[PDB]
Amino acid sequence: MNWTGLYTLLSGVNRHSTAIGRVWLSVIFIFRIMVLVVAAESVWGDEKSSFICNTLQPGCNSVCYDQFFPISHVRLWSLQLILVSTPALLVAMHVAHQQHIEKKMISGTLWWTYVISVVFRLLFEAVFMYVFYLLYPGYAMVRLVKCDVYPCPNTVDCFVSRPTEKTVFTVFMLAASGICIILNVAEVVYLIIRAC
Amino acid sequence: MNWTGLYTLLSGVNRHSTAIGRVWLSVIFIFRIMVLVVAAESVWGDEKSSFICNTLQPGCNSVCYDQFFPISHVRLWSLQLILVSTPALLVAMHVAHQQHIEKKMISGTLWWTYVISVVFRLLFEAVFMYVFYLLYPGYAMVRLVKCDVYPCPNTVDCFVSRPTEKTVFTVFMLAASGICIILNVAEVVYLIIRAC
Ligand SMILES: CC(C)CCC[C@@H](C)[C@H]1CC[C@H]2[C@@H]3CC=C4C[C@@H](O)CC[C@]4(C)[C@H]3CC[C@]12C
Ligand SMILES: CC(C)CCC[C@@H](C)[C@H]1CC[C@H]2[C@@H]3CC=C4C[C@@H](O)CC[C@]4(C)[C@H]3CC[C@]12C
Repeated sequence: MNWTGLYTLLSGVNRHSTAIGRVWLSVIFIFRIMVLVVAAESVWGDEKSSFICNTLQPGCNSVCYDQFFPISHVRLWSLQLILVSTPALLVAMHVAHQQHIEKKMISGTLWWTYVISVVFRLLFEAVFMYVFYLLYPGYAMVRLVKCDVYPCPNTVDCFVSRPTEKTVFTVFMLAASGICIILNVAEVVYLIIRAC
Repeated sequence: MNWTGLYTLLSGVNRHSTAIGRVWLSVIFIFRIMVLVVAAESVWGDEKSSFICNTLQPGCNSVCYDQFFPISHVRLWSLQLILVSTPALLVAMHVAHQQHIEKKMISGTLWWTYVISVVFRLLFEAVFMYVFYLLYPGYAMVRLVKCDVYPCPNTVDCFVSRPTEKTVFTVFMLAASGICIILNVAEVVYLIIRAC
């Protein structure tokens, strides 16, 4: 777990990444993973089991939970991290492949593919930010929700588990994601400026 | 409870009633009352409380019982006895009123009103027989019924209490009612024949 080994691993052995991309982006990425790990099973572990509705209708609990939580926040963030990390993984594999072929026997190609990688990383961050806004308007969760989907008769009151703690972690993850967007834009601008 | 007192009470102090109307009709009427008394609270006492359906839907028990038993057999027979007994009560009151006014101070009127009374008694018997057939086709009740009325989901199985015992008493009451119809027709025919 040598510091130089961890730095080499996270940097992806890329010769075009700048200081921000090799230090700040990696740290914020680690921060999001650690927050997600400590908050996934602990806070969102009983999201559905503890979800109850004030009714005697069989199946109203499950249908109301599905109505109000089409996809859990933890899974949404997990997908966001995987999708955001994919272009970095592709660049690392491409660099390793180039090292392999040159050992068996370019700089502009590496520069261009890195820039495209950062652009796609920024694009994925923006898309997931918009999707999160679309599914869950606002940032705070409420204790009581009004559910009227079939088979629930009329409108029933359903209660969410730990809405305040989930709100706190939602703010943390959203703030970290916003910082990643800002750093990605700065990285793109810095690369373009240095290219001239 | 002197026998002559009971006979005078049941006959209605009528001078036109024949032997069948004063003996057989009264006995069958007493028979129906006694059968109804012993079978009302004992057999049909738990008709709704013991009625259960194989479902978790709240309210499906009550709605299914109402669907399959719009009116209980005991109440239907109770109404039949009251309605059948009404023309006899009217004739008895009219006879008493005539006695009252003559004491204060006709035979054809008494004869005609008695004949009309028997005709209406026969008519009420026939109507209730038809209504019983209309609400409960056949004579035997079944242990299991298929109920699909709202709010019950799809079709549910509901179970009736004491369907065999209720079937036995249904046959008894129906047979007694049929005998009353036959005796009433015989009474009308005999009166018409004797009138000539
Ligand atoms: C600058 C930032 C974005 C760098 C992010 C680096 C991420 C994308 C890289 C760094 C090291 C990578 C890991 C290296 C090895 C493995 C083992 C493999 O069997 C599963 C994937 C897994 C666990 C990789 C997941 C992606 C990973 C964590
Ligand atoms: C030949 C057949 C049909 C005769 C039938 C006689 C029936 C209709 C008559 C005979 C005596 C009557 C009862 C005489 C007195 C009373 C008391 C009153 O406060 C309520 C009704 C009640 C209880 C009457 C109900 C009707 C009754 C039972």
